Amino acid sequence: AASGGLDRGLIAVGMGLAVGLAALGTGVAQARIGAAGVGAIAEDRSNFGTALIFLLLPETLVIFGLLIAFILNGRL
Amino acid sequence: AASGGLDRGLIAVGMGLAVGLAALGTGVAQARIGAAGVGAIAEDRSNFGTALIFLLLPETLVIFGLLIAFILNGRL
Amino acid sequence: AASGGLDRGLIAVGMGLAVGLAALGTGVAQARIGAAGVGAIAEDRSNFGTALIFLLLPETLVIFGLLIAFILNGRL
Amino acid sequence: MIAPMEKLVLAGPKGRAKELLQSLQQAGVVHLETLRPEALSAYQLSPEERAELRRWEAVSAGAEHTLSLLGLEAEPARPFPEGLEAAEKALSPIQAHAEGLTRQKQELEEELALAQAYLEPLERLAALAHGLDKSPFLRVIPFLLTEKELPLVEEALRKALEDRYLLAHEAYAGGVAALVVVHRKEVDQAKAALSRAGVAELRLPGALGELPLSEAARRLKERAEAAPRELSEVRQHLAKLARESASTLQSLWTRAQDEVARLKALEELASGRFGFALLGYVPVKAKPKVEEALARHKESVVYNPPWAKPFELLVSFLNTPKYGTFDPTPVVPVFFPFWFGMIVGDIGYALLFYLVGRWLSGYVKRNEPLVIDLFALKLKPQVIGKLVHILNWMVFWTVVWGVIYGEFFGTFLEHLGVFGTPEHPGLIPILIHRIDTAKTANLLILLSVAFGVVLVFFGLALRAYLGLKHRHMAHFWEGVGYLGGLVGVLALAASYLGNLQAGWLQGLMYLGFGVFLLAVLMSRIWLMIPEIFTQAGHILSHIRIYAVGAAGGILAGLLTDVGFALAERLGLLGVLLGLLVAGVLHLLILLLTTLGHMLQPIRLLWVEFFTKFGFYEENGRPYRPFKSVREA
Amino acid sequence: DDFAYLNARVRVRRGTLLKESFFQEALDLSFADFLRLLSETVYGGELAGQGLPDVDRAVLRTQAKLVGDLPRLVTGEAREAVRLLLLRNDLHNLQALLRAKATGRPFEEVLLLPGTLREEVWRQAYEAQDPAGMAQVLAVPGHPLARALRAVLRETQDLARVEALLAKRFFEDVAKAAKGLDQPALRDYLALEVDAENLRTAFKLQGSGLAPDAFFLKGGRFVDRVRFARLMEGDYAVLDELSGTPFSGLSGVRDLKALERGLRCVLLKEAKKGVQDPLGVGLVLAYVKEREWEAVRLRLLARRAYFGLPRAQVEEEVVC
Repeated sequence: AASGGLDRGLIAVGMGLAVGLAALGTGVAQARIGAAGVGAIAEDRSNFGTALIFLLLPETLVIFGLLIAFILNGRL
Repeated sequence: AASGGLDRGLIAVGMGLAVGLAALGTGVAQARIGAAGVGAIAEDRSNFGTALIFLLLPETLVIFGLLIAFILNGRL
Repeated sequence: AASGGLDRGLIAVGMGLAVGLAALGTGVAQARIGAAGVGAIAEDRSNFGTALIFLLLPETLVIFGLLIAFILNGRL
Repeated sequence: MIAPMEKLVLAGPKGRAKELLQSLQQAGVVHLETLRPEALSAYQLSPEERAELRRWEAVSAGAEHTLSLLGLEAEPARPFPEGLEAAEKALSPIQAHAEGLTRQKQELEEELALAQAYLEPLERLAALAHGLDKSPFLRVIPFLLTEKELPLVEEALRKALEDRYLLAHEAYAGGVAALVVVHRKEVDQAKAALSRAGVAELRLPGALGELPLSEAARRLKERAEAAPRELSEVRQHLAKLARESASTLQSLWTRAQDEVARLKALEELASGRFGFALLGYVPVKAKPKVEEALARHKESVVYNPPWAKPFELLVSFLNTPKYGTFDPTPVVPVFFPFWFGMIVGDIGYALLFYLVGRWLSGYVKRNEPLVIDLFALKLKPQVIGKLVHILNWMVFWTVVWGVIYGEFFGTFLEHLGVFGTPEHPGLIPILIHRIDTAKTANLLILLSVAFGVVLVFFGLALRAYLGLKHRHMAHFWEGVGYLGGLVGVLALAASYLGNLQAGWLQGLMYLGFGVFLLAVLMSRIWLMIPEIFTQAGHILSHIRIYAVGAAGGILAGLLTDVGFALAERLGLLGVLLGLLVAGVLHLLILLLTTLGHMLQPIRLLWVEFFTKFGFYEENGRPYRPFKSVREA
Repeated sequence: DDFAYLNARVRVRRGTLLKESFFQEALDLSFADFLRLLSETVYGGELAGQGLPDVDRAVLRTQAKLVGDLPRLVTGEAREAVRLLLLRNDLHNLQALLRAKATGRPFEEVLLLPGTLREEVWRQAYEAQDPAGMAQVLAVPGHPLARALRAVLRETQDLARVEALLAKRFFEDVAKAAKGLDQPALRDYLALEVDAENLRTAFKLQGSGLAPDAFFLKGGRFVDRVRFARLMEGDYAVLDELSGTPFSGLSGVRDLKALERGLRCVLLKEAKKGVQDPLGVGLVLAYVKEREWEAVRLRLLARRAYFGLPRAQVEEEVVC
């Protein structure tokens, strides 16, 4: 809380930058694939487990943000 | 927590940035992915429980914002 | 923590650009190539490797960021 | 059925054509080629022979097909004889049983399905109807409508009929089974009125429906009831047939099959002698002697471990000749150190990879589809699973070796071997990393960097042997000449490579070294010399792949460190169990991703493989891709 | 742009159907009744009075006004793609002009389907005497078929062979051309057509079994020169080996008529995939196909009705 020196001041920002930025990347990645994905479900409920698994890898960005937001606070 | 020192102004700005940036990304994500789906739905009524689950994924980004903002302010 | 060294700050800024840019780039790269694929998954569980194989090459970028960050560490 | 002998089929490369040819010919084996252009034009099989083959196909197929409907199988083995007649005869009774029962079972299911479904509407209509399709004086039109329909159907009916009809309904659920009753003569208008509304006279389609609503209703109780029981029998017989006869089905099947291929083999050689492979018909007397040896190049149908197992498979690709330089075979021992060494982890990385290895080499039934791992049971391709049982052991050894690369790596953290840092700590060994900090870190940076360079050197040595010994002069000229540049490269490099340790054991050495480079590129002329630029690009890539294989590697160990050890705040103690909230979680995620790292060894390798450093592929080019070669 | 508009224009356009039940009635409709049924439907808007030539003519115009309008719009990527479809049938028409031109048969009796090039191009081409000149005319506005015709014409000036070698060569041009988009669905359907054309051609030519490739049009994706060849050798077992391939209703079929039916169903199933395909060409494509499929049944059933011909006579062929 309160005043902070230059490290704390720099990190305080970046806790926010981190949370906003990851979300943005995740969304864009999701938009192209997500648009593509749906017809297959209609056809195949059977493959749906495969589909459920299919979307996942870019989404990783958000989780990194919570650990780092946690880490920053305390050098803050 | 209200007015204070050098650290706080920096978290207050970036607290907002966290929310704004994620919101844009989620919206963009919904627009492409969302657009393909309705015809599929038109055919597959069948999918409807699935439909509640399918749309759901970009939207996590928003939730991520409320914890970081709350904990930041509305908790400091 | 606290008031960061004048030096620490110069490198600390640039530390972010590497992680954010590469991470974003990988997700998007994976997304377009990812988008093309889906009929094949359905068709051939065995052939699945090709779309998948596609994704691996972009994967190098983020890792590059970690290497430059590594040399800096203990100065940051 | 040909003249006596068992037909033998081989195909292979040009070298094996010869070795093979000699091996069949001397004993008293017959109708051998390539040994003349087509004296098998004077071994053209008869139409009769083609016919026998044809029969064998009916039988062969019949067994497969019948096995399918029956719901069991058989799989291809090594050929054997029975006589065609015996097999056909064998195939026939069973095919007839299984087939009849399979249909019956299907029918039974349908009987049950429809009858139960229909049971309720026919009953509702019947209860209302008190018999009226019995009568001709009154005619009744049953129809089902939902109550969505009811005011509209009623208006259409009303409009045609007035009050000269009875509209009654008793519900079926979500609608009402309805009757429009009309007098004789009113029938035509009555059907049309429902049709306009969009409803229509409803009963079951076909013969059953015509029966009184009451009668149909009775039948529905009976069919629904009867059918599962009856189904049990038909299914039982079928199951029973599959169970008993499966071996048999297979034996006929195998027998037949061996003929179908065998006969075909004869026909083609008959016809037009093929080429680099080798045919023949080999007697009963001749037959083993030729087969035992094989020299490792062909494909037939008759009638410590860490170093050897995948390495054994590269031996087969050594033996083929079709060009003038050494065959592509080095890859498996190039792979191995790094394969083991990718895992160079710490507490949660390398040292936890074990759990998996004993599961896979062993059998794990823990899994929803994996049971005994020897049996390849999977929601993904089963077939694919069986072959790499061999691999489960070699992977288990990899898992064991990666664990070892945890303590040598861990030298430059803790342990003893080149450093002195505590042989073992007390709390969490690898609390944080020596390597995260720069000096230790730096040594690792420089460490990958060299390794990409090393794979390049091996390639250009091979390149010069290739163009030399294949007499691809353009390529020869290229492999030696390109090496001319290098001394100058080392010159420039040194002032940054040790920074202070070097830079001045060489200098403007480049100016004469660059000339040495280009001399013979220019001797061939080569109207496309600039193109050497791309040969230089690979070097940077080789480096990058190793670097990443390392860095992503290092990252893996460090997630156990921010996942179990130290991170949060400036780095504190209780983070150990604050992180344990996370701690169980990081482990599995980590596992998934490191699999991504090992495709990088191969990515590196792929750089080398199609870069004409002792290779036949060059974006195709007669020979099977390398893709297929290395996998087990 | 403009497939915002196109799919949407199509979305409205898809409504003027003459339902499956139309055709079911028609089995049981006399010609007069068939005609009456038609006059009340969109084909009825091009039907004046009663009579088969009028039904058929009504069909041309009905397809024309809802689809034939479209080739003048050529501007979107998609429009060009659509242009390719139309060009192929038209390619037939062009052949009809070429052949007409050769036998002293006049220009005047060759109806063309809605053309990318106008009446006058055709007229000029006809009027442009040398086979080079006719071909040169078609090229004046631009026509990949013009150039192809020329490409074939460069070696000789033998009309029938030019047409034959051209058809293969053109479908070969098409293979690249369809690849030159992307908007897969047309491409996919077309790919199935390659396979289908190979099957029928091999069929037409079966028992000939010569040098198969002169008749094997390339672009087989489940079919190959040898399978084609085998069928052309008379080996029907090819269709039994072309099972589990995308073309399952052909299995065990031994007549071209039923063959064409199965193929139509397979391809139709592919055409049917488009119903809300965006820039993806499916929604317009499927729509064209609907109009087509409708037309097929109408004309068939019109005759059936006309001559009072059996329900069973049309029964295989007015369903897929």
